[PDB]
Amino acid sequence: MKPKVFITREIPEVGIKMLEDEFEVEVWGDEKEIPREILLKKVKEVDALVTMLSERIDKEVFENAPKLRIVANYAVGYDNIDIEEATKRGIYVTNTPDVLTDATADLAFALLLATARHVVKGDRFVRSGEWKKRGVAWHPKWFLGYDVYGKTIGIIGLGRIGQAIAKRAKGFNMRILYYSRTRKEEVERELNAEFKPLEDLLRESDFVVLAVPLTRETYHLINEERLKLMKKTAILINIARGKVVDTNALVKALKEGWIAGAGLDVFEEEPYYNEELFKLDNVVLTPHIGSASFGAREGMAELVAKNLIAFKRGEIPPTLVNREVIKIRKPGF
Amino acid sequence: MKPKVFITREIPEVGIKMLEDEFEVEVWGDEKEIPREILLKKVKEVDALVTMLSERIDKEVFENAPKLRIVANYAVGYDNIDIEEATKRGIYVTNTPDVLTDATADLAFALLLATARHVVKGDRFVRSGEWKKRGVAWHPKWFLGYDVYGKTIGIIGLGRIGQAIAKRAKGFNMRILYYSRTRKEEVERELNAEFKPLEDLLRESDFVVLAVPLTRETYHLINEERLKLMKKTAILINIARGKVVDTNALVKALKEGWIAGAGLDVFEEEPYYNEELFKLDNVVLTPHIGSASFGAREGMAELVAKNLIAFKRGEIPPTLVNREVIKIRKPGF
Ligand SMILES: NC(=O)c1ccc[n+]([C@@H]2O[C@H](COP(=O)([O-])OP(=O)(O)OC[C@H]3O[C@@H](n4cnc5c(N)ncnc54)[C@H](OP(=O)(O)O)[C@@H]3O)[C@@H](O)[C@H]2O)c1
Ligand SMILES: NC(=O)c1ccc[n+]([C@@H]2O[C@H](COP(=O)([O-])OP(=O)(O)OC[C@H]3O[C@@H](n4cnc5c(N)ncnc54)[C@H](OP(=O)(O)O)[C@@H]3O)[C@@H](O)[C@H]2O)c1
Repeated sequence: MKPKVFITREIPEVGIKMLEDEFEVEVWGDEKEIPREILLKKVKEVDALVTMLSERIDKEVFENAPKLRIVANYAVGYDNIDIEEATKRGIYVTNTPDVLTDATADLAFALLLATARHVVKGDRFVRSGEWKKRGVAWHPKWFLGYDVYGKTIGIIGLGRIGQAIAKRAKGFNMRILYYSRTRKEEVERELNAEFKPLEDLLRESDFVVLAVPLTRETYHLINEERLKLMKKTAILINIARGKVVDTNALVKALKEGWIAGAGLDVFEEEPYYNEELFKLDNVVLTPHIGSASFGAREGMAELVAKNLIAFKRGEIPPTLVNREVIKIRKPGF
Repeated sequence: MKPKVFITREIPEVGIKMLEDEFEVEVWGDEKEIPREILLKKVKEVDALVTMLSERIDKEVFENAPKLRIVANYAVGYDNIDIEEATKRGIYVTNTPDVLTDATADLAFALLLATARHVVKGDRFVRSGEWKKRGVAWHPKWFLGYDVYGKTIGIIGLGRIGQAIAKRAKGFNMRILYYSRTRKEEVERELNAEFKPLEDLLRESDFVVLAVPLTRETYHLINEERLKLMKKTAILINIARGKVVDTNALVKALKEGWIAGAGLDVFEEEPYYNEELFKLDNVVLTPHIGSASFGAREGMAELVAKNLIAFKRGEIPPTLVNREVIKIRKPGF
């Protein structure tokens, strides 16, 4: 365990342990993210880093770290890392794909059903005591929500997570429309998902679920204009990234009935608070917990430990994001 | 439009109209259940009646009802009608089956997922501004919920709804197990469901969903004994009837920790208030909104009328609950 590695947050012990035997591990104890200052300090002698999607690994971080040769992102997304810069510096950047697919997929559908049926609102009605108080028990017109079975779901970004969401959608016998960068005949037939241009999908879909990474090409992909294309009774689910949606536009689309409601797990700024958004009833919110499942986090901690260790052994990491960096340097310390 | 029909509550316009040209309709207009007396008074010269769950239609009601010949229940469950006496008095009783099947199955899953993933508690942490306030964006051990995909779902009651819940589960690649009055080969194969002893189903399921009618046999089917039998990590979902569960035992099983959580749509008293339960964070509650979907309450409405409009024409109601009554008297007024 000669190599040094800093882990920016308390991850599953199963992972730390695995590293304890090949690396000299240091871990950030405090619950709240590591201060930007304190971070540029720790990375001084480290050879590898295990970062959260919260840390901004930009050039500054790279500069204040001469021995850093691999950064293991404890997440599947990496928009919080300066990939290109890292590749030029011969630095390997890994993420944790697959191991968290079902966790995220399950939550999307949780937000879809909950948002379409008023679970979160009804619960407040029952819990608070207002249900008892009002005296009425069961009314023919209360809490009317949207059907989900047999309806049309539109998946934007048919990758690992998106495909998972389509499988669950098959249980509900929904019609599956999807918009992604390419058409994968093999996937389409298997899940029976029909490709359609984003404008058609947002026009025909009863549920629109975002499963794309955050890129310059997906930034605010869902804007005011796009929201208008949507049915007044459609719902928008976002377990992707906050910035993929123009929050101001959404609040408007909601407050003005352009769409029925929205279920959000990700926000443009985290933690997040928005009085006008949070005031709505046809909105379901969750603190970025897409992957908050016992299995997912466990498998994430293991995958992270796998990459670094493979690296130590001069092996091409299992889940390397920037493969081009392979030619700019060799894996090792 | 000679026949007279009293409708206990305001239900979808589509129904009131279909009958409008076949019956002399009167619609109780208060959101709260009709008081005992007022109901007794109103049911004097009524030839038909449209009731809601909450309406306790016993012999006392049949007495003040000299012209009552049919009772259409705006619901699929009829544990609120003294069927025996109904038959004895030659009164036909119909319900609204199937039309609300998917609406209820959907919610069953809304609950299963929302309970398994702290959706209700997440929305609170986030919505109240408590998330921003705490200043921590994302932590590897926050809101860890239970995986669902690939897990075992045990369905108590494999009827129209319980089967709809199985299909839904196929979408999450769940291992389907069910306990029910009778094994149905045709259905088992189709859904790939395995019949199992109630005792086994409760020891092997990660999720237990109740979908049985309320009967002398099902009263408190789930009690302290059975609760204890469930996995310490299992979740109980009840969209059947409140009385099928021993509320007090569940509270304990939750606090004590015999099981992980419960999503309840129905209770022993409705409206319901229980300080002890309502203070648990591993319990998701909804005001008995199982069939509250536009299409459902809509279809249910057309069926009620459909049954009444066919009876008037001297025909056996499409969804007659008591077939035994066809003999005790023919169809008609
Ligand atoms: N809420 C949570 O806790 C949580 C958990 C996990 C992930 N996430 C977020 O959601 C994402 C899920 O991605 P994944 O794990 O499924 O990775 P993935 O398999 O790479 O999926 C990404 C999909 O988006 C497509 N895509 C990319 N840019 C696009 C564009 N401009 N227009 C249309 N489609 C585009 C990709 O197409 P190609 O095949 O051409 O690349 C691919 O189909 C993560 O990257 C992260 O941002 C959130
Ligand atoms: N929460 C809501 O808003 C909502 C909405 C609709 C319905 N519900 C509830 O759901 C119930 C069932 O609806 P459904 O359409 O599924 O009716 P169903 O199909 O007639 O009944 C479902 C199954 O329950 C089984 N069963 C009955 N007693 C049993 C017992 N003691 N042990 C094991 N299995 C038993 C029946 O067996 P058999 O095949 O032998 O009959 C049937 O297979 C309704 O009565 C109502 O209480 C709730």
